[PDB]
Amino acid sequence: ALSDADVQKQIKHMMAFIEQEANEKAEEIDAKAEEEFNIEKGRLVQTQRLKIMEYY
Amino acid sequence: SLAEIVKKDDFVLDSEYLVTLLVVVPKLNHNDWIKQYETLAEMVVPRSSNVLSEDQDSYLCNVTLFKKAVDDFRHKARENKFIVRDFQYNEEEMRADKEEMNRLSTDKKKQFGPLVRWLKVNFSEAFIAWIHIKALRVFVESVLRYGLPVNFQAMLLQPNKKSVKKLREVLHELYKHLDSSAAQQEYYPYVYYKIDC
Amino acid sequence: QSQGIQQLLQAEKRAAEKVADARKRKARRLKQAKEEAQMEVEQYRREREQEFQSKQ
Repeated sequence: ALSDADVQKQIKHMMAFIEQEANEKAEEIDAKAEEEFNIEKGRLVQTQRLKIMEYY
Repeated sequence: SLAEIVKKDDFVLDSEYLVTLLVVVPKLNHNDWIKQYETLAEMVVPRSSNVLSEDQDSYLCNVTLFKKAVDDFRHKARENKFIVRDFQYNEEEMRADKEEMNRLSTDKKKQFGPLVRWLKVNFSEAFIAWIHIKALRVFVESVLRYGLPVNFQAMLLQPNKKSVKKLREVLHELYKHLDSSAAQQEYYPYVYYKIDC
Repeated sequence: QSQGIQQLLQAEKRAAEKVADARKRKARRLKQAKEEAQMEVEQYRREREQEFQSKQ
């Protein structure tokens, strides 16, 4: 009792919706990757730097 | 139970984003559901619906839809007077249940065979014991009633139909005149016990 | 059933790719973060060593 266009559009929406969620998660992941990058670099560089200073 | 109703082949398993709901639709709204369910929620997959089973009062149908729409579908289904069950297909649970059913059925019959053979034997033995113990009862009562020696005239009587009057008459005359007025439920000329068989 | 299945399979593929790719990037950025931090603190060490030697 529905035409091909009505359901076809809804199927297209469902798929795009899922792709959009995956895209948003990917963006969140890269932002966090940048945060973890900076966190690890800061922690490591300061820890080693401290060891160097105490050494000398 | 859906165990005998639902098949593995009715569901999309390990789906990324879909959930399957089961809806029991009144017969009068069967065709209505087939159409109406489409508009009960947003983000419904086209032509995914089907009929999973039928009954005389209602039909059982499955629907696959976005996880987040589970709440909306059920609500609108309630609004349209459909009963929607949240059933997550579980191959292991359904099989486990069928195995337990068959195992208990098998064990019940297996025990039954020997059960009843044993009981039939033990009950016969119990009946014989009933006979022996009451023959002793009658023995000692006969001794108590008459004294010694122990040679008494003991008979097992199988009455004739409607003969109980005559039987009482004949046994009364037979023994009453030989002993005393001292001895029914209490006083009978002989030892007498009823065998209920 | 086959239309909904193909659609959800496509949405699953794209979503999975999106998050797996961001996860991979996070891991890569963290390793990069460590190498750059290491290079800086090693340069710092060398310079402090030169000062040390000068001082001795």
